[PDB]
Amino acid sequence: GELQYLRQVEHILRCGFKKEDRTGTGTLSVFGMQARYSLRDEFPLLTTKRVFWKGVLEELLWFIKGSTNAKELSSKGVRIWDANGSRDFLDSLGFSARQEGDLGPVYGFQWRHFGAEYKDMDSDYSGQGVDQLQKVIDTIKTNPDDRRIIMCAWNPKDLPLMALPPCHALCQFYVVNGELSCQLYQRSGDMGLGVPFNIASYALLTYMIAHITGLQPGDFVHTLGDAHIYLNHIEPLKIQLQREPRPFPKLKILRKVETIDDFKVEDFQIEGYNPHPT
Amino acid sequence: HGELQYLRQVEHILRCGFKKEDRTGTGTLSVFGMQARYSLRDEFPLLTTKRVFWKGVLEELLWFIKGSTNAKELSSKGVRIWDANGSRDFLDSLGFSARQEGDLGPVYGFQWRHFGAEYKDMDSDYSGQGVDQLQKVIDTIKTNPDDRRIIMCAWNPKDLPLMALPPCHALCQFYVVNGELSCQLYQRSGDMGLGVPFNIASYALLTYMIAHITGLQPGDFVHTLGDAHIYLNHIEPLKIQLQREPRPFPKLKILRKVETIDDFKVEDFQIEGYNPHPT
Ligand SMILES: O=c1ccn([C@H]2C[C@H](O)[C@@H](COP(=O)(O)O)O2)c(=O)[nH]1
Ligand SMILES: O=c1ccn([C@H]2C[C@H](O)[C@@H](COP(=O)(O)O)O2)c(=O)[nH]1
Ligand SMILES: Cc1cc(NS(=O)(=O)c2ccc(N)cc2)no1
Ligand SMILES: Cc1cc(NS(=O)(=O)c2ccc(N)cc2)no1
Repeated sequence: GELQYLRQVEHILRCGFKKEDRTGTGTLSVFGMQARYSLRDEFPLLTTKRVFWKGVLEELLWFIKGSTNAKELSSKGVRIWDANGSRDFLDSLGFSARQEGDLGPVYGFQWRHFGAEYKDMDSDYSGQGVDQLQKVIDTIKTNPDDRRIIMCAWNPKDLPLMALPPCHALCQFYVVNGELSCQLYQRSGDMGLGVPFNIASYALLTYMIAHITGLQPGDFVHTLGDAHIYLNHIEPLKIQLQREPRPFPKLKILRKVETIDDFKVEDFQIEGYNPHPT
Repeated sequence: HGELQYLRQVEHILRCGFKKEDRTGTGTLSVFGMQARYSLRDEFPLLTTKRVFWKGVLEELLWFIKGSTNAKELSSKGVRIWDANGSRDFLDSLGFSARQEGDLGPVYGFQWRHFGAEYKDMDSDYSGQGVDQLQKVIDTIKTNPDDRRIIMCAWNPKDLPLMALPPCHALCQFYVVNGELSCQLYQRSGDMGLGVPFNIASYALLTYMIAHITGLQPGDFVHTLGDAHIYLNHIEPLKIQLQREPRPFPKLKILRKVETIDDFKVEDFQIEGYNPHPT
């Protein structure tokens, strides 16, 4: 399973093109890649380098409750978003009137309130917009054959208000033989840092919705747009390709949860996770 | 040959797909998640193991580009693909009895050109309303080709109930390197035996058109599928089609220097050397 992520890193090193980027540092880049990670009795937390699993779980819980407030997640000891909610960064984009921590209408707003008129991170959006997360869950229960089970965070109208455009433009869910699968469209992926994390996020989400829907986790299909490696991270990765992968951990949910909103941190345990050091 | 990828995908579905049902109850063999890369360098991926309705491809795309959501405006060009979904009965079944025949709702033409504006009807004037995604994409390719956010999104959860059909082509993304423009389509649902060859041609063409406008060379079309399926009653014709050897892809020529995307006309295009197997 992890071989696919390794083979993808190798491919970019062996066939990617040099491509400048917004940061001016430069990458090796391939456009268009796809990998399928089984979720059947294992969880694809990568072993050839440690993934910040606390961040994955708490960020997803943050997403689910609809929050666009970087402080709400920082208080969990996960600071991924803090720099994009900083005062100077928000002023850098003309959001002087904004409060620090207000990320705009990012994933939380889009997943729970798509199409609603955003104001600030403290506003009350109850009943406003499309609750895509719950629509997906209802459709899985009532019509698992549906080929439109999509959750879309890419919102062209809200893009100017987001602190940064979402990398995870949309995901699609699928059911056959009582198995729940998920395909992520990730428009831009840093193989050295973001991507192993993002694989965890959406595999976790698939586990959660399969639990709520009475289904088994199936496959997680990861589809990349610009899949890249920053030039200054080539040497760490070449070392990492050398390290042989140890079997994927497993994920256990310690109690029968009924709604996606009822999940909490202590309902999840990663057992068997032996990553290589870095 | 790039058509071999399509053929291997068809074969993979017949050998490993799962017999899953669908909304029409007809029954399919289905695989969730596939990807193919069709080179666009000095050839056009118009499939040869079965003829593709190229006229339909060109006219539909031109219809999409000028923002239309009236099925009759495409029908009047000889392309009847959308007519059934704008019929009187079909519109009345969805709850659109106050809509004129042919009013498909905020489908692709509206989303590409006016994303976020309030849909009234097909004859409304939407000038300046919503996000012009198609032109934003063209602009970004020119001013900042390294950008990793060049996306055109037709999936609009707010507008979905207003549409005659939910779009199969949720979004596409463009990419520039080495003076070459590539395109990835996320297609949520794909009939391998009818729509898919057509869909591959649609977005390859769109890539040719936007490359022309931005002074770039077509690179790759990357085709990504969610539910890739074959209908049970089409298994036998496809398995005969799989033993046919593909002929070289035709070439597409653009017969004139065009400045803006709105300025393309049907006569600007010529498919040369298209020799598909008969049926
Ligand atoms: O969940 C995420 C978020 C960001 N990135 C990486 C990819 C890019 O290197 C950078 C985002 O920059 P842009 O694609 O917007 O230019 O961060 C990820 O890999 N995963
Ligand atoms: O451009 C298109 C439009 C439709 N279809 C096929 C896919 C499905 O077989 C059917 C659409 O029905 P749903 O995916 O919404 O269920 O038509 C395509 O392949 N390409
Ligand atoms: C915003 C924003 C940045 C971001 N980065 S990321 O690439 O997801 C990431 C993941 C883990 C760690 N430790 C750092 C960064 N995700 O959202
Ligand atoms: C409506 C509607 C159907 C549809 N399917 S399709 O795949 O575009 C298609 C292409 C050619 C033919 N002959 C029939 C259908 N796209 O929009």
